[PDB]
Amino acid sequence: REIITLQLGQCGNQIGFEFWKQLCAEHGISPEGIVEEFATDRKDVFFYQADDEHYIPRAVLLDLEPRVIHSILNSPYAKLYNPENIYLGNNWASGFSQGEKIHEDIFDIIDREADGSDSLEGFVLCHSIAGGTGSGLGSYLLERLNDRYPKKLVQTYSVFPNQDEDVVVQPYNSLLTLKRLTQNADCVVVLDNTALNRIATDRLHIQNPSFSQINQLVSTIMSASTTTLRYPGYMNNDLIGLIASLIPTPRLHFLMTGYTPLTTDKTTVLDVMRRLLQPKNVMVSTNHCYIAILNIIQGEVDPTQVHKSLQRIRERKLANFIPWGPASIQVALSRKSPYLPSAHRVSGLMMANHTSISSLFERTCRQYDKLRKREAFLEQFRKEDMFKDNFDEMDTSREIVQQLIDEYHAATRPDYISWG
Amino acid sequence: KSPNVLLQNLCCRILGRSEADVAQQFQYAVRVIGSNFAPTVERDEFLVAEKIKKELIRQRREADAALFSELHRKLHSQGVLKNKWSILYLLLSLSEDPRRQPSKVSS
Amino acid sequence: LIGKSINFLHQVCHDQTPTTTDLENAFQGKIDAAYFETSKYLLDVLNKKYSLLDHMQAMRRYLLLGQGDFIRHLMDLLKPELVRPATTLYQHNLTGILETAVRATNAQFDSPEILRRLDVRLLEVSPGDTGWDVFSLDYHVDGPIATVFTRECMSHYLRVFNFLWRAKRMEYILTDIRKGHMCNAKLLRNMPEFSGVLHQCHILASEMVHFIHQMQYYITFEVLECSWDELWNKVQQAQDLDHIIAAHEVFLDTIISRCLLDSDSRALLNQLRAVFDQIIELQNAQDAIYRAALEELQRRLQFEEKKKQREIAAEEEEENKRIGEFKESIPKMCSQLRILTHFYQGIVQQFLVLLTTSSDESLRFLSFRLDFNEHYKAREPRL
Repeated sequence: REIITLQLGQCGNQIGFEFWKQLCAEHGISPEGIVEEFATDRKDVFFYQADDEHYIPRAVLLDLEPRVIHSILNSPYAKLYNPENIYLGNNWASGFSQGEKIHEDIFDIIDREADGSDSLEGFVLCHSIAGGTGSGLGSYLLERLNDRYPKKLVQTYSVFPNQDEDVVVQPYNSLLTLKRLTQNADCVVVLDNTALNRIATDRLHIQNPSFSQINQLVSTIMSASTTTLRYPGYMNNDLIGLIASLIPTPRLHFLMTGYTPLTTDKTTVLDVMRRLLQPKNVMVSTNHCYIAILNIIQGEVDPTQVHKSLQRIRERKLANFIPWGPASIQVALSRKSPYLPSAHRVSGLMMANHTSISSLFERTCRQYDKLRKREAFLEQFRKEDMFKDNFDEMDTSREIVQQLIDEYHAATRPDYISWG
Repeated sequence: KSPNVLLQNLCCRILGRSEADVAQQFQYAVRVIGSNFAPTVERDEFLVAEKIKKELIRQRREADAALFSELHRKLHSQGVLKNKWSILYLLLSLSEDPRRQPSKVSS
Repeated sequence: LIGKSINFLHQVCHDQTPTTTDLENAFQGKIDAAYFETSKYLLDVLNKKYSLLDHMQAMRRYLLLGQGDFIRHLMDLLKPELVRPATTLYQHNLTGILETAVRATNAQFDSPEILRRLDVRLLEVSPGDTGWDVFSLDYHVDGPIATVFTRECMSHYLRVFNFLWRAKRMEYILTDIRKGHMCNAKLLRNMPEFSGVLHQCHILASEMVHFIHQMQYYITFEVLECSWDELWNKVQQAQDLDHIIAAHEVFLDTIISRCLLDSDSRALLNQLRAVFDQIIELQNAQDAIYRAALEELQRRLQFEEKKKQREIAAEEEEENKRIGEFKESIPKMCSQLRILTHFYQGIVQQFLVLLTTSSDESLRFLSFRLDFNEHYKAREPRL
């Protein structure tokens, strides 16, 4: 129905501003919020409807120590948005404590959009794990979110902070954030900073202005993930019906994303399907087996051959698969978006559940362990000491991620009738 | 025989009580059938068959909706019943929809 | 054939505008030229008065549910009256809902003509009828463009509508199941006694959301879109009116042949009804297990308040008995859930190998789409 997005932290506000600029480029609209005279699509998914039909984006402008927000302020896209969502440390505990003391006014802004909106479907978070500004604040707000509304949805977009390795408490901060992320979020879009770094170096010669370029990649990802909702199709025109298929159990809600374009500066489905199924076309990094795989294709394609395509990949047996109850490769087709320059129309997308991400979690689990065992990487912070005198939150997050990795490995087994 | 005793055979068939075990139920049957015994209304047998077919489409018993069409041909064909409208009106009024079950009954 | 054009043109299409062998064959020179003029004009003027093409485009989206947006909002308003009996409802109730959905969605940017023609009806009621048993929209056909919309063709489109309505409904009913499962596994997160039966109910639900969700895409790419392409190809070509209705005879026959209305495979729809009923059984069971869980939570809360009501003990002995009851109620919940699980498995096995016996290549395509893993269909135990 009506979906409100949320953005917090400087990096989260950056990717949100890039996303709304990217949809201003995508749709036939002006940077005033005014529709053009040659413009179709649905604008009730993320556009709060003003009374000039200023399609104001449903995102709440959350920050701490605003620096890039001043750059957001002086922009010709600051007249595209601003429903008055703007707001006045680099650690988890300080952001947590400062978040709890100002929680009432941000919840007032939340209630302002939410009662201001027609209906409600879900809250989609733009987040960076261990971002300093994002961490602590976002975890507290996620606790507030599900406690306030158990009838609503909460999806998160979260990056995995690994820039080839300085903040040395970043394992602990990430543990607290993913602990809240597993038990207090309904669907997780996990992004790998290293894999996107490798592709960004691959397509270009860049290593230093990396944020701007991966912002392009990720905004293509978020636009693609909601394109079937924004555009008149037939399935997954709602968030929840889109989310419900991939998740077999409410701790496995972690989403690997795939995308056939890498250097983006006739065609048919059977090519790009087997192209996409190879994991170097996947921009996220014993035996691992996919739990469920879903594909959506947008471009210049004949839809009548796709069953023969599907027939081939059934004869491929190209992914080994999970030995319990039935999953398939899950195909959808969407319209290519008008009102924008459309070169190389054909682009595919893979939303899939894979077990290999647990190994990435194990990397943080290893790192946290050695730093915890050195007695040398908390550095005696007053917020951390005053909020928690016994330091048991690390223990709670550790047993949670241990139970989760055990759930991963037991789902890998042919028996998941046993406990995880 | 006569319609008064013939209403009493009906009360012996439906009920598990006889004619002197109960005559008060038989007294309700004479309350309704009396002052309605004789035809005074328009009757057409074409429409009531066309409402059993429209009910069997809604039952998704679509093989029997076309099997009634060959059995309704036999109802006109033998023609020992004076009003062929009445018995079809009775079974149509006593209907229900125990939903979809397809599959011809082979007459 | 030309005298079936001009005479039709002058009376029912209402154009009084002008249209003007050893016998040396005078005929052939003039006849073809007259044809090349007249039939093209009969197929130009009639489209720009009451459009034949626009209303058949709207027929795919609004009646055969191709629109997506509008049907979602129309089903977010009309939900209670269809979970209710349709023996106690009538037409004007259903009509009142429609205006709100046409203003709220992007049907407000569409022309007034397609909304004016769009209306609801309720047909003759079954003596045990419910809102999901029969319901249809109408979008009535009128004018001289009902020479392409045959009376039988419209009488079959609502027969299509009911099956499509059922499947589209069950995709929101399963999603309420997933939503309740979520909502009450973030209310129950600290109790150990319910964790097993919870996880088994969720593992039971997720095979179903799957099975039905991938069946829905076969409907997208074969039953609606590939049958709309053949209509567009045979309306683009057409040189006379008789071809435009021949395409209309294909735009139904493809749909009804693949939505199980055909005679050879009615037995398959009779099995497809039971999985929807099993989804209903799953709703019952999940709401009951989370009701027992809400009752334990409220018991814990009244336990929490009795302590401060006593101190400022004598309430532990009452608590151990409630704990004992909740702990002994677990294996019966396990037994009911495992019966439902095996039941669903034993019918999915029969369904998937019945597509590899039935008539026509088309329905065999579905059996590949449902299971790529070979989880079923090769190994009948759940691998």
